[PDB]
Amino acid sequence: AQSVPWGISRVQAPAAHNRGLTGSGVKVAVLDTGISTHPDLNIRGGASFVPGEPSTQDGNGHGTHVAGTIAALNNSIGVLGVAPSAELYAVKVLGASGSGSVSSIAQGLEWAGNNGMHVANLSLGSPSPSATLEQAVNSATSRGVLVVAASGNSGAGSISYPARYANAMAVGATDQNNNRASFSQYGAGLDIVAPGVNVQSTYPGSTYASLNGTSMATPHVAGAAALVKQKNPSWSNVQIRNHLKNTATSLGSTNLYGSGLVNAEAATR
Ligand SMILES: [Ca+2]
Ligand SMILES: [Ca+2]
Repeated sequence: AQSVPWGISRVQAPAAHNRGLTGSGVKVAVLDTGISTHPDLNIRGGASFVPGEPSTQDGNGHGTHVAGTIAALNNSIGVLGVAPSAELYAVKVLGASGSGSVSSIAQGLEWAGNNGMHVANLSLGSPSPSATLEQAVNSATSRGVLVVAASGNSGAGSISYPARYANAMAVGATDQNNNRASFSQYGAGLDIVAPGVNVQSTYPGSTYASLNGTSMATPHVAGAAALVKQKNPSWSNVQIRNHLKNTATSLGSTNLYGSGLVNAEAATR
């Protein structure tokens, strides 16, 4: 039987699914540790920019988990993604150890802007600014890709890079009570928040795992952008970003929660 992770229900993805919006035709690049084939995922392609890791198979589990939150298939097993029909591209920019260089991440961005991706999910970040990454974020943006990035897990009142760059949409993590997770970075530049605690998703070995992190929050917004894009095919990245924010459920202070909790039902009405 298929289970609906709590976060999926929380962002109200099933209401959009019920209206016929599943992310069909939207190409979503997952810039991460790769994505492993799995019974509950459909991977359309990708490339690897990690030296020594030429395949787009995930040696860590992180990218596979993230990819399941965005598009785990709607069928009778496993879990269910926010946009179960989005077309997932594995753009491996992080090694199996979970970290990667600015160069790898910048090359994955350029790939996503070059190969017509609509949304790029960056469930990664560092405290360190990088002009090279800013330039790649900007370039992908100018090519129509909506870059969505994790705010970071330091707990601090400022946001990690690249989420701190203007053109990256910054996503914080909430818990089951709709409270900012204690690890969730916040502050200037935070756009919105989404479920980031006890998030069950796909894991290599045709299994499922529950993880915590702004890394898990990010993909619920990347999947919600694919629903909006399906609904409004002519909107650009900026229009989508702004609509997800204008329709989020406000939770209080924008400094702590950005615009609030992403809401896929509100955003696709
Ligand atoms: Ca499933
Ligand atoms: Ca930003």
